[PDB]
Amino acid sequence: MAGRSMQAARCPTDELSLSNCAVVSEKDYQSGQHVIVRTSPNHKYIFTLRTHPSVVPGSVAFSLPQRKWAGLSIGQEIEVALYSFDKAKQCIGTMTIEIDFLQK
Amino acid sequence: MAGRSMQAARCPTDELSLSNCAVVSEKDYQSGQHVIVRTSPNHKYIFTLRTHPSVVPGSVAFSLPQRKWAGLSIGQEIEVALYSFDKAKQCIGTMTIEIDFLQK
Repeated sequence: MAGRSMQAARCPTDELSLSNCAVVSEKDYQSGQHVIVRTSPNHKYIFTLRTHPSVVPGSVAFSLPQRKWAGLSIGQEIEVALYSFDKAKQCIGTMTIEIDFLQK
Repeated sequence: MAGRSMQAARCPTDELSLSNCAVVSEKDYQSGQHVIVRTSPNHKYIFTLRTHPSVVPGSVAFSLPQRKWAGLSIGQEIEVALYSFDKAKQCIGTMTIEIDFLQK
């Protein structure tokens, strides 16, 4: 709840990368859980955790897009804390997304 | 039925590749049978079987187009399970195919 420090990993499967869900071990978190990843007092990013057996306990595997967005490097220290979304207001009704071809 | 692990292989004959059916051995299965192949927890691809004596037992030979379609490589361990079509609903009546020159 309050958070725990641990090591980043590499995304096991491509489908997990496509889901925009940080890959976690089954002993650490559960699927459908939203958490906040902190790399510094002003580097916070909220992800959705998806369980995959391959992920080692005490580590979250992030895909290349997620790592690039959050500036995460494999093997680095990061804190993960359970995040409870304020659904009453933070629920997204409409969102704008700029889309491009990922590979040119 | 319950699923057996095995390793992929290369399609022996050009005619088998054209027939677009996973090339297997008569010991492993029988001609006309149908399979589903798992490569990951969420990676499943459906194939049709065709028996050829050249296939070594415990191995299935897939053509290059099929391997590129299902993301299968030669030298990878994957699971195969016999699948039964639900003819009451799964019969195909009309299929839209986009056709291009295979070799320019």
